[PDB]
Amino acid sequence: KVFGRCELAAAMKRHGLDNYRGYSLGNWVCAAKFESNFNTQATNRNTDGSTDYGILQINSRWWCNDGRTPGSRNLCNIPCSALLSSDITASVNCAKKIVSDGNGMNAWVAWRNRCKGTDVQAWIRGCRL
Amino acid sequence: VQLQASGGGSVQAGQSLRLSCATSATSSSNCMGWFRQAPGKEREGVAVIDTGRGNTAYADSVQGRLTISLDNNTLYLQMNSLKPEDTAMYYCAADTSTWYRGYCGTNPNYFSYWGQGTQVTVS
Repeated sequence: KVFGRCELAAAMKRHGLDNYRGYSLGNWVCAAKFESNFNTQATNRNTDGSTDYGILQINSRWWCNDGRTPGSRNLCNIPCSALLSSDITASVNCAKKIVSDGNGMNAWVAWRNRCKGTDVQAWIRGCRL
Repeated sequence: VQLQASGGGSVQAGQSLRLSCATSATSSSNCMGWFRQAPGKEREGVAVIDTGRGNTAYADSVQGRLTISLDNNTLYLQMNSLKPEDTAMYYCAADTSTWYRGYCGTNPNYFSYWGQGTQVTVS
């Protein structure tokens, strides 16, 4: 599923990401845009054999189990396939754990490079939440 | 001449091209790669390499045809069996070592550095 900008903003708000750990809603929408281009089915391989999954490109090295990343962890205690659903529940729940792991939203490299410090509110502007 | 891409050209499908870029790579970056862009379109990740380990990753669209390598200080992109869909501007990119990265990915948004691009046209 390829979410629309406002469609995702509304869903993320309902899933409690607005101001989560001090990060306004726009940060999360912006992160999804540059990580997955709003595609819930996005999968991208990393050089270490791990893979990034879903709307927020959560990796199998530490967060989910995809059964093909030896010596990795599954801190979110979920199959990586759960992060590829049209329903963002699993991705949001895992993202909430990630953002509290010590580096805030810096865990998302695309957010760090394209969103951090910018007018992220523009990503939810004009949207019905 | 830093991160300046070259090697592009206009060729028939099936032929090959070898893109290159100068670096200065294992000290200032964790990851280096190549991304491409068509007029009015978004950047598309093509290949990436871990500057320290040498491990690589590719986009599904170029898997088995393109090869990224680092001759620590030149970055190469061997393009074999070119397809019409490969037509676009190619750029070489790098990230910053000021941030830890235990692995690398092709997402263009994972790289804050890049230089001049080179055109690849395949008919």
